Amino acid sequence: EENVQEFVLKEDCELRFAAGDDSDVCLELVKGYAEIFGTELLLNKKYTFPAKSRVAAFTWKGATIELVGTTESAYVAESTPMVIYLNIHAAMEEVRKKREEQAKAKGPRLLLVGPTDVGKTTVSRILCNYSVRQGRTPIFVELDVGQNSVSVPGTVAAVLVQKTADVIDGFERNQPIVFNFGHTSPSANLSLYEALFKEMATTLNAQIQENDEAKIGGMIINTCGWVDGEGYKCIVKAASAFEVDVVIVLDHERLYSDLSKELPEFVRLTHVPKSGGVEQRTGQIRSKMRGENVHRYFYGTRANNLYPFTFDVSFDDVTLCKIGETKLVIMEPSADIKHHLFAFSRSTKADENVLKSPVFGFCLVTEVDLEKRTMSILCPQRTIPSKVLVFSDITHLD
Ligand SMILES: Nc1ncnc2c1ncn2[C@@H]1O[C@H](COP(=O)(O)OP(=O)(O)NP(=O)(O)O)[C@@H](O)[C@H]1O
Ligand SMILES: [Mg+2]
Repeated sequence: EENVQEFVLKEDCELRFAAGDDSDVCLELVKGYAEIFGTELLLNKKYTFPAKSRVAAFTWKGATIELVGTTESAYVAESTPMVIYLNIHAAMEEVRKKREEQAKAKGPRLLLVGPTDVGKTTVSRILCNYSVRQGRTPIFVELDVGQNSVSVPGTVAAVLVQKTADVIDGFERNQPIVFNFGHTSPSANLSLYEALFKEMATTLNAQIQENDEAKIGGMIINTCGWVDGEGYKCIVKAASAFEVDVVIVLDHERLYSDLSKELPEFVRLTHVPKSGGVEQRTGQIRSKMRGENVHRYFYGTRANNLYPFTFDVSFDDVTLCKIGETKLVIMEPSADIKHHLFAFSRSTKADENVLKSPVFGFCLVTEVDLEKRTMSILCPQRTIPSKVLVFSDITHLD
């Protein structure tokens, strides 16, 4: 945390680096202009990245960048797909302008698809940032229940993006619409997963009728990496449910070939390569990452800490329930709920409505005292926002 590496980037180059397993890396742009996944860097601002961060700082015009601290790897790459990503943004904006002159105008809807670790989340981040920098407010839709960049694992979620991502923390999640799926993969309950994203689409369609900026902002929709078997059919159903105009396939020629023959002819399908900077991650690291996501939901980040409450709740004061493949079941408080997330349902009653109701948020059950009929929960707020708690199979040791 003291030794220094200096890099000169020519136009259209990016510095790719990974922080050591053991320490922070601090990046500073010292000359020119640069961006990290679409967010512009401020000249001479010091950006501190935590252990194991994997980052690319790209420049359109040329830049000089300093890194302070131990890196596992740091090199300048001279060939990237960045112009491709920019041209996708450019095309979307063109569509917005055309529909604005025709008109309230509906923004383009883009579905990003492809297998795991082709940079789908990063590309969605770049596209959302570019939209924001264009003065638009797109809706980012997260359909990946495993690796979710909006809420905890086991959710389908959407958020109006009004500010570029923080280079370190990612997007500010200002009042997301969140549905509790309750599993880390769609395969655990396919019919529910489909019902949820269709409910999401319906909800969003009504929301944007009341908000013209969001309506023309359009949608950038991230799917999970499940592209084979039933995962393929989910992509097709998502494209239909969200009425997408554009499908971007990342690094999967077969999937691109299949969708070309299946999607309605009006849908523009674009195949794009993955960046050579994308890290291929193991199941083990993916699991640790879901864990860190849960931790972040309650405790926030090093930049912006959250201070969650720990208090006891009487089993007389709540109803516990679980979905599933369609039926709600009332759960009797038990030892087996310990370590599980529960969602605070927006439905006032534990009835048919829970299934299609969004949630206020989550709590984590840390202890269960069956004798006293109480549980200890970790919760974002001082009191529970709902008396209806919906089971999630996602567990976390805090
Ligand atoms: N051009 C790049 N240079 C360096 N690192 C990158 C680059 N693009 C992506 N990464 C990093 O590689 C990792 C994987 O990127 P990500 O966009 O999450 O892939 P993904 O396809 O969404 N993976 P998943 O959805 O979990 O199957 C993250 O740490 C990114 O920050
Ligand atoms: Mg992803």
